[PDB]
Amino acid sequence: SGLVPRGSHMEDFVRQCFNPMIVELAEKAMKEYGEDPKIETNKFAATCTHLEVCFMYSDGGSKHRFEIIEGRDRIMAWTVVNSICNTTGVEKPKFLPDLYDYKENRFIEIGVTRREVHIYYLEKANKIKSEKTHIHIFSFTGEEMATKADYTLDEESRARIKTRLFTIRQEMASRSLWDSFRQSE
Ligand SMILES: COc1cc(CCNC(=O)c2nc(-c3ccccc3F)[nH]c(=O)c2O)ccn1
Ligand SMILES: [Mn+2]
Ligand SMILES: [Mn+2]
Repeated sequence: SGLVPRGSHMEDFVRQCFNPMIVELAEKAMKEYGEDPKIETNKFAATCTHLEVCFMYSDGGSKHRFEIIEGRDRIMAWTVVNSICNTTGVEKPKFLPDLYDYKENRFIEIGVTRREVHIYYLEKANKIKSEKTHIHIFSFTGEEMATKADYTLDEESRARIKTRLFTIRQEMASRSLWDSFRQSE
């Protein structure tokens, strides 16, 4: 119990802000990549936020529309990706995406930003390069930006995500945690 703390204000906020299972998946995703949520608390909240947005995103639309890639361990996620590619014929993406759209026949990369959605997508579009994987960026301010202006979901489903994102921002600010969270990206 030396360099590893017993608790943090951000960690306690993450646990009361997000559903317990979302917190567990974020802990597993971080520990799989050698990161401890008890110290890097800003990344802990961001992974939780990205997880919840991904699950809300898949909750929009029909029952069998989306195959959820995020939230699984790396090996299982790449296994499902291989099955989707070897079933639909879609090219294997270089980087692990977040979802697959059975309706649109494309993988989706979900992004949640604390800057303008313009820089983030411009980053993610240049990282994945492949103009076949769909990109959908959400901001804590309420904007969004998707590939070919195709926002996939209904307006109501996307507005729910933007509303939740702004609520997380307000809850952090009332705890004086937002500025360090914003400056961490
Ligand atoms: C540093 O890299 C990782 C990766 C993992 C597991 C897989 N995570 C992603 O693939 C994935 N990650 C992120 C994100 C990463 C760090 C901070 C805030 C984020 F929002 N955004 C995505 O959009 C996104 O898809 C856990 C911790 N750190
Ligand atoms: Mn991901
Ligand atoms: Mn993502």
